[PDB]
Amino acid sequence: GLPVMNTPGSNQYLTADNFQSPCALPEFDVTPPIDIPGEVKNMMELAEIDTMIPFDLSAT
Amino acid sequence: GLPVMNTPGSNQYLTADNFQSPCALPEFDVTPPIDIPGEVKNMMELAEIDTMIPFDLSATKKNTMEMYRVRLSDKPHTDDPILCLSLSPASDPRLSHTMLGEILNYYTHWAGSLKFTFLFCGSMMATGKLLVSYAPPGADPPKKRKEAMLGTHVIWDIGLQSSCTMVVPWISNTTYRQTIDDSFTEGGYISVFYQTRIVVPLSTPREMDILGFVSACNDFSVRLLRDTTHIEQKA
Amino acid sequence: GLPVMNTPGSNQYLTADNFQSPCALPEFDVTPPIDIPGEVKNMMELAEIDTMIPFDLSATKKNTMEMYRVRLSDKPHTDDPILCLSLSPASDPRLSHTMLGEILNYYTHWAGSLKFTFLFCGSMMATGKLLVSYAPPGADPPKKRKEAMLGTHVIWDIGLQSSCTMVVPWISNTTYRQTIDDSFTEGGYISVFYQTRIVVPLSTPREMDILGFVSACNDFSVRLLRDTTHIEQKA
Amino acid sequence: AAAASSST
Amino acid sequence: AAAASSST
Amino acid sequence: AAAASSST
Amino acid sequence: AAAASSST
Amino acid sequence: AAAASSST
Amino acid sequence: GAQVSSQKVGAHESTINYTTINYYRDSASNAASKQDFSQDPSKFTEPIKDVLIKTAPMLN
Amino acid sequence: GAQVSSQKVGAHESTINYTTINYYRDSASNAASKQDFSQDPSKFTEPIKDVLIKTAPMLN
Amino acid sequence: GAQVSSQKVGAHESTINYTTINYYRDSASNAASKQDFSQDPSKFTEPIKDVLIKTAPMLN
Amino acid sequence: EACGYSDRVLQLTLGNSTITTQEAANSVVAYGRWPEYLRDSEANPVDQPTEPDVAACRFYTLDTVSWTKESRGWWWKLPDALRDMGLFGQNMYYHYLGRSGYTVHVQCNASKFHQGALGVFAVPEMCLAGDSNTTTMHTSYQNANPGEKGGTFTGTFTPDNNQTSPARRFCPVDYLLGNGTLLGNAFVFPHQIINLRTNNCATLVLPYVNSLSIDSMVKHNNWGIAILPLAPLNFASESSPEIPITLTIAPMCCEFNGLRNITLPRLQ
Amino acid sequence: AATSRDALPNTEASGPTHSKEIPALTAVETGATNPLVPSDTVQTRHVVQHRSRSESSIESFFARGACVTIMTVDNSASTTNKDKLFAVWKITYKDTVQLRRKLEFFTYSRFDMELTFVVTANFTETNNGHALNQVYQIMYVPPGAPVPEKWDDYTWQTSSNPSIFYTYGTAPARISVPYVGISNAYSHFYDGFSKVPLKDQSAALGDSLYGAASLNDFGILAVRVVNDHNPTKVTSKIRVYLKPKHIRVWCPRPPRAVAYYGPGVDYKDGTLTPLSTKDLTTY
Amino acid sequence: AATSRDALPNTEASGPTHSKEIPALTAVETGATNPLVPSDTVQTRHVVQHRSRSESSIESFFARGACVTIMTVDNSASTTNKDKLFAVWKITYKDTVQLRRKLEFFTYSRFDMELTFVVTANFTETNNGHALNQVYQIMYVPPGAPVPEKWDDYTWQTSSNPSIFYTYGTAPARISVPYVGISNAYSHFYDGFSKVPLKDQSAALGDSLYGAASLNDFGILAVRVVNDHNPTKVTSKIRVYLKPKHIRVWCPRPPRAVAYYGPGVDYKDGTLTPLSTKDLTTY
Ligand SMILES: CCCCCCCCCCCCC/C=C\[C@H](O)[C@H](N)CO
Ligand SMILES: CCCCCCCCCCCCC/C=C\[C@H](O)[C@H](N)CO
Ligand SMILES: *C(=O)CCCCCCCCCCCCC
Ligand SMILES: *C(=O)CCCCCCCCCCCCC
Ligand SMILES: *C(=O)CCCCCCCCCCCCC
Repeated sequence: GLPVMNTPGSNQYLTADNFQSPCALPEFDVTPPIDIPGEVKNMMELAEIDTMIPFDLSAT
Repeated sequence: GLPVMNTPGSNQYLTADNFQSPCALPEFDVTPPIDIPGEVKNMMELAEIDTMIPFDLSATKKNTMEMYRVRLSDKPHTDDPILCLSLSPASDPRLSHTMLGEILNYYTHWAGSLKFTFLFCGSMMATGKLLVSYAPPGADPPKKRKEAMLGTHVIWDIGLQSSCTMVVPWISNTTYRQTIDDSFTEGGYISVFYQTRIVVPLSTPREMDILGFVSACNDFSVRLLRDTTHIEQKA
Repeated sequence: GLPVMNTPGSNQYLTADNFQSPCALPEFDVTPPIDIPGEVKNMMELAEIDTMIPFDLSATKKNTMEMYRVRLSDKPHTDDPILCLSLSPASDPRLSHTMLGEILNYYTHWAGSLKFTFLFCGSMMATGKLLVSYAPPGADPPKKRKEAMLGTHVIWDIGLQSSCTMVVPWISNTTYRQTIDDSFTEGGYISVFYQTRIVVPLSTPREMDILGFVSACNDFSVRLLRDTTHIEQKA
Repeated sequence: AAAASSST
Repeated sequence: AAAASSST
Repeated sequence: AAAASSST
Repeated sequence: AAAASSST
Repeated sequence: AAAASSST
Repeated sequence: GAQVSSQKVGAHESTINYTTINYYRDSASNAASKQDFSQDPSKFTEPIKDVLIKTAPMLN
Repeated sequence: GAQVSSQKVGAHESTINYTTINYYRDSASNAASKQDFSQDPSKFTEPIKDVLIKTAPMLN
Repeated sequence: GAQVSSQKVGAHESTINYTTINYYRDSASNAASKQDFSQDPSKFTEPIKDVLIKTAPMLN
Repeated sequence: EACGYSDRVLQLTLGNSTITTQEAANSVVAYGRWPEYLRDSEANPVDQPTEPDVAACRFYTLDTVSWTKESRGWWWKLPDALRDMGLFGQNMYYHYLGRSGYTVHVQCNASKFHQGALGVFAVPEMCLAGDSNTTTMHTSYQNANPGEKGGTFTGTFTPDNNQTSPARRFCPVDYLLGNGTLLGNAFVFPHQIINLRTNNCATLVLPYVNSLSIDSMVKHNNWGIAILPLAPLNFASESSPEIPITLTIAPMCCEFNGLRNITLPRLQ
Repeated sequence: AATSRDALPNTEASGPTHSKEIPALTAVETGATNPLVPSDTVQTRHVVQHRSRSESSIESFFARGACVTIMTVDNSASTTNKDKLFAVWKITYKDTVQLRRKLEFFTYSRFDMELTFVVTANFTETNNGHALNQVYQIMYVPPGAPVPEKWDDYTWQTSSNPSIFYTYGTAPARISVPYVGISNAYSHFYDGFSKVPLKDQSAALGDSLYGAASLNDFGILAVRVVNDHNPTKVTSKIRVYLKPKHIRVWCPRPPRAVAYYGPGVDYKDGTLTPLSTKDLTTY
Repeated sequence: AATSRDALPNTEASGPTHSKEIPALTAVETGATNPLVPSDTVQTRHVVQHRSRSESSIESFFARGACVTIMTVDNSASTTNKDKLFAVWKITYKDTVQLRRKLEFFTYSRFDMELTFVVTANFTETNNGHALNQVYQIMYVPPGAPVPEKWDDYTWQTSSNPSIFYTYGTAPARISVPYVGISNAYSHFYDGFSKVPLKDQSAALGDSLYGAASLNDFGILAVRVVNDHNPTKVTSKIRVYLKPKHIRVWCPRPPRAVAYYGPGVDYKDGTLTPLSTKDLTTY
C-alpha cells in the first residue's frame, strides 16, 4: 500500500466539519423541487424586514 | 479503498509540525487588516537597534538606574581599564539583558559582527581622548592599555560628534558561536581606556558619565530556536 | 475523506526503511560544506588500499609488533614453506583484521580478485629468489615447493624494485563467497617458498624480514550488510 | 487532464 | 493523461 | 493540468 | 504526464 | 504537468 | 475530475486555491461547497404591486 | 491545483522540489508556507526626518 | 512535482520505474535517494606526486 | 549647506504657532510614518467627520516642570495631556470617536558648563503598573489620567497597603519603564536624547497608532511620552542645580466622529 | 523581493584610510543607530556570505505549539453535594508565561490559530475496577451563548457552537481558527478603560479595570466526559497547545524582565531585581 | 558519472608474455598501492562483469536505524523522598558501540539525522491494579534552555523547544533533523582542547579535557509521562534509533580494534590483546 502518516486531528469529530461520507440509500429516486414561493438565501434578508418593537416592558 | 501502509511517526504530535487542519468557524467574515505603522518581519531587525548596556552591575548599583552609567573623571592619566567586558552576547550579565541579548536567548547559535557605541554625557567644556578595544580570544585578557592597544581598537576623540562607534568584527573559528558561556566558542575581550585624560576648565564638573549601546551589524544571524531562561513560572 | 484500506506492514518499524518524516527544526540555517580533503564515496575504496598482514600470530608474537614480520635467512635451500595462509579474507585470523578483512565483516558476501604484495626489508647486499603461490581449493594444501609450483604463482627476484605483487584471481564456483569459514565457499591456499636461497656477503646480516600487504582489485565487491563480530558491548 | 480539472 | 482519463 | 499546477 | 503514464 | 514531473 | 477553487483569504502569512474530488456516485455524499448565492430581499421587504420610489411619498 | 516549490537544500546526499495541495476551503486551515519576506530595519534604526550619510558628521 | 526514476531490476517475474513526491519543505525530511556516485581510489591508493605507470619500474 | 542651512536649526509652523530652535539633533518620525487622515478603504464610522484643522492642529504648551539632581522622571499620555487644550479638547469631548497624530517638542536648555542627558520616549499603548500587590489592573481612571500635569517615575516600588481604601494608582519604577521591562531597551521605541552638551530639544512626529482606524479618545490613550534622566543633572559644583523642561505638543491631522452632547468626565 | 532565507551581504575587502569621512563618529541623540559594518573601522578581507536569517523570521519564531492551559475533568457519579466534573476555561494566552512573553515582544498582532489537544487519563483510587474507553467533548462557547451548568444539560447539544468529540487513545485533536478579532489586529496591550466615568453619574457605575477591553473577549472552552460514570473513578486532563500561524506583528517592545503578576503589566514586590552582581572591570 | 550501482569492469582476455614491462615488481616505500589486475600476472579469459558496488556506498553502509540509548521513565506518585521519574539524556552516538564504530571509520562527517523512538511499558508490581493508556512527551532541550527539574515544572510548556507527544501503542515516533553542526562537518575526532592554559593565569583555570570541544554539543532529550500517576506503578522505556541520512564522510581511519573505554580513544588494561594464536605455516 501507499506509505502514509496519520497527522493530528485523525479520527476526531468536529461538528463544524465538511467532509464526504458514504450514502446509505444508493440510487434513490429523488423527488424533484417545485418552485415554492418565498425562498430565502441569507438570514440577513429576514433582518431587513421591519418588525414591531415591544417598547413598554413595564410590569403590568 | 486505496491500499495504504502507515509509516512511523503516525498519530504523533510534533509541536514544530506544519500541517493543515479543519477550520472550526467556516465562512467567518474576517476583519481586514489596516496599515498599522511599525511592522516587523524578522527578529534580527530588533537586534540591529541600539540598546543601553548595564555596564555597572556592582552590588549597590545593579537593578537601579546607576547600572547604566560609567563614571569618568578628570584624574591624571592611567593605563588601567575603565571597564572590562567579555564578548558573550547572550551569557555575559552586562549584555544578556540588552535587546540583542534577549533575542539571543531564544536561539542556540549566533554569528556576525556587533557594534558598540559610546555616548559622552559630560559638559561641552570637557575634552578627552579614550581608547576602545577588542581583543580576539586566546591570550591574557587585557588589563593595561599596552596590551589592549595591540588588538582591534578605536581611539575616540571627544568633541561635537557626541558619540563614537567601535565595530567588533566577526572573528571566529566556528561558523556559529553558542548562546552560553563556553570556552570552545569564546569571543574575546572588550575594554576601554583613557588615551590621554579627561580635561575640564574651572567652574566645570570633574566627573561625568558615559553611556554605551550595542547593536548587531547587517551580517548577523541566529539559529536553532529554543526556550529562554529569562522568564519562568515556578508553580 | 478518501476511502483507504490499510495493508500489512502498517505501523511497523523496519530499521532498513526509507521514508520521509517531519523536521523538528524548521527553517534552520544550515552551515554549508567546505571542501575537506580525503572524501570517500564507497567502502570498497578503502579495501583497495594496501594494509599490512599480521602473518605471525604465534603465541609469543601475536598482539605485538613482531606479528607483522616474516623472518627469513641465508640458510641453504629447502622446499619447505616460509608461510601458509588460507584464502578466507574475512575469517582467517591473519586477514580478518586487515582493513580489507574489517570491511568484509560488515558484509555477508564477497567476490573479486585480491593481491598480495611483499616487501623485502633486508640489506641492499642481500639477494634472493622466492616463489609466491596460490592454489585454488580442492586438493591437498601445498606443503612443498613441488606442489605449490603447480598452481598460480610468481617467482619474485629480489633487487632494486623492493617489492613484488602476486594477484589472486577470482576463481570460484559460486558467484559470491561467504565472509565466514565454510567449505562450500572455500577459496584455497596462499604459500611462500625459497626458489633458490637468500645470499649475503660477509659483514652483512644473515636474517631479515619481509612484510606483506593485501588489497582488493577493481573487480571486487561485497553485499548483504551485517553487524560485525569485531566489537561488542558486554554490559 | 485539461477538461478533467474544472476550475472556479 | 488525455487518454488515461476516460470520461462518461 | 498546466495552469492547475502553479510552481515557485 | 503523456510519457509518465505508460499503458498496456 | 510536463515539467512538474521530472524523470531520471 | 478534480475541481479547483479559490479561497477568500482572511489573514495573510496571488490568489490561493484548494482542491476537491468527489469519491462517491451519489450527490448526497458530497460535502457542502459553500459557494452560495445571495438574493435581494424585495419579495419580503417590498411585496407591493406598485414599485416604490424611496424619495417620493409612499402614499399619493 | 497542486503547488510546487523548491527546498533550500541543506546537507546533500539540480534543484529539489516539494508539493503542496490545499484540502480545505478556509485559508485558516492552510499550513504555513514559510516563504517569507525580509524588510530593512530603517523605520526603527534610522527614523530621522533627514536621511543620514554614515561617512559624514551625524550633526552638522 | 512528482519525480520518476528507474529501478535496477533484480529477479524478473521494458524498464521499470518508481515514483517519489516530497511532502515537506525541509530537505532534511526527504528520504535518501540512493542515487549515488562512485569515485576512483587514486587519492588514497596512489597519492604520489609523480603519476605511476604500472608496467614500468616504480623506482627509476 | 554652503548657503547656510543645518540639522541643528529648525523652524516648525502649525496654525498660528511657530517654534524655532538653534540646537536640535534632527527630528524623528515614528516608524517612518507621517500623520495622515483616515483613508476611505480603512474607514469605519459612516458619518461625515469633523476636521478642526488650524483650530486644533496647533502647538499647545503644557506646564513647565523642573529637572533636578533628585528627579527620577516624568510621563504623560496622549490624548489625555491635551484634554483641556482649547478647541482640541472641545472637539474631543463632543464626539464619541477621534483620531490624532502629534508633533512633540520637548524643550530643555542649559549652558556649556552643565551636563546631563534626558531620554525622551514615545511609547505606543504605554500601560503602566499599579501600586497594589493584592489586586491587579486596578488603577482608577482618575489616577490613570493626570491630564496636562502628567505623572512621575519613582526609583522604588512601594506597595499601597491601605486595603480598606486603596490608593488605586500607578507605581512606575524608573528602571523598569514603569511596566516590568528594562529601561535600557526602551530605545526600540521612537525616541531622542537631549544631551545637554549637544542639543536643547527633542522633536518627535507621532502617527496615529492603534489596532483600530479610529477609537474612543476619552477611554483610550494611544501614546505615552516618557522622559527619564539617562545621565543626571550636574552643574559647575552646586549641589542643588535646577533646570526647566517644557513640553509643547501639536495635534496633527485630527478627525472626529459621532457627534452628540459633551462628555463631562468625572476627573476627581 | 529579499526573502527571509536569502544569504546575508558579503564582506567586502577594504584597505588603509586617511581621510575626512568619519563613519566612526556619530550622535545618538538624533535617535538613530549608526549603520556601520566592519570595513568601516578595520581592514577587511573579502568573504562570500552564506548565512541567512531564515529561522528568525516572525513566522519561524512562533511556529511552535505552546501550552496555554491544563483542564481537569473527571467521570464520577454526580451525588447530592458533589457533581460529575466538567471543565470551563476562558480562552487566553496569559495563563502560562512562555508564549505570552514571546507575543509581548510586540504591541499588536494578527494570526490564524491552530489549537492542538492532548488528553491523558488515570485511575484515582487503589481500586481494581475498570473503565471502558472515554470520549471527550470539547465545546466552544462564544460570548453570549448559554454556558453549561451540568455535565449533561441541554447546552451540550451544540446545535450552533463548534464541538470536538475526541476519542481517548487516538492522535491528539486539532482544529484551526481564523483571525477572529473585532479590531484590525489583536492588542497585546491596551492603555485604557472600557468605561468613561461620568461626573453626573455615580462613581460605582463609571468604574472599570485598567487595561481591560471587553469583559469577555473570546468566550470559553467547556470540556466534558460524554460517557456515563463508571463505579471506578477516572480523572482526565486536557492540555491545550496554541500555535499562531500566518502571523503579522507591529510595534516592537522590550521583553518582560520581571515575573508576570496577573493579566496586566503589574509587578509584585520582591520580584524586581533581575540582574545580578558583576563588577565594572571584571571580564 | 559512474554510479554506485554500475557494473564493475570486465575481465579482458590476455595471453602469454615475454617482455620488459614489469607490472609485478613495485616499491611500496613510495606510499602507493600497485593497481594490478589478474591479466597482469596470469593468462585471463574474457568475462562480462555484472557485479556492482551498490550496497557498499557510504549511504548504503549507514542506511540503518541503530540504537543509541535506552531511557527509563515511570509514572508513580511523587513522595517526600522519591519523585515521579522523568528522564534526561545527553545526545550522543557514543553510549553504544556499534554505530560509533561504523562512524569512526572516518574522521569527519556530514548528515541529516532521522530519530525513531520505540516505547515499551510494563507493570512493576504483583498488584492487580490498572493503568489507562499513557502519553509520553519527548522534549528537545538545546544547550542554554532551562533543563527540567520536575516531571511537571514550567519547562514542559515547550513554547520554543521542539516536543513530541507520543501515544502508547501507536506506530513508533519519528522526526528528522538537519545538519546542525557549528562546524562545516562533525568531527569524530578532535585532537585538542577547548581551553588554552595561560602561564600568567593560575593552572586550575587554564584546564580542560583532552579531545573535548564544547562541554555541551547538542543538548539533551528530556522524556516524561504526561499522565498523572496511577495507584499502580508502570515503568516505561524509550529506545532511540538513529539513522544518518544524506551522508558524506572524509579522511578514512583504521577501525577500532579494542574495546571502547569512554568517549575518547582511551583503552583499558587487559583489553589490548585482540588477535589470537595462529602459526606462520598453518593454513
Ligand atoms: C472547538 C474549538 C474551538 C476553539 C475556538 C477558539 C476561538 C477563539 C480564539 C481566541 C482568540 C485569542 C487571541 C488572543 C488574545 C488577544 O490577542 C489579546 N487579548 C488582545 O486582543
Ligand atoms: C524532538 C526531538 C528533537 C531531537 C533533536 C536532536 C538535535 C541534535 C542532533 C545531535 C547531533 C549529533 C551528531 C553527532 C555527534 C557529533 O558528530 C560528534 N560529537 C562530532 O562533532
Ligand atoms: C479527475 O478526477 C482526474 C484526475 C484524478 C486525480 C487523482 C485522484 C485521486 C484518487 C481518487 C480516487 C477516487 C476514489 C473513489
Ligand atoms: C490540482 O489540484 C489538480 C491536481 C489534483 C491532483 C490530485 C489531488 C490529490 C487528492 C486531493 C483531494 C482533495 C481533498 C479535499
Ligand atoms: C507535482 O507534484 C505535481 C503533481 C502532483 C500529484 C499529486 C500529489 C499527491 C498528493 C501530494 C500532496 C502533498 C502533501 C504535502
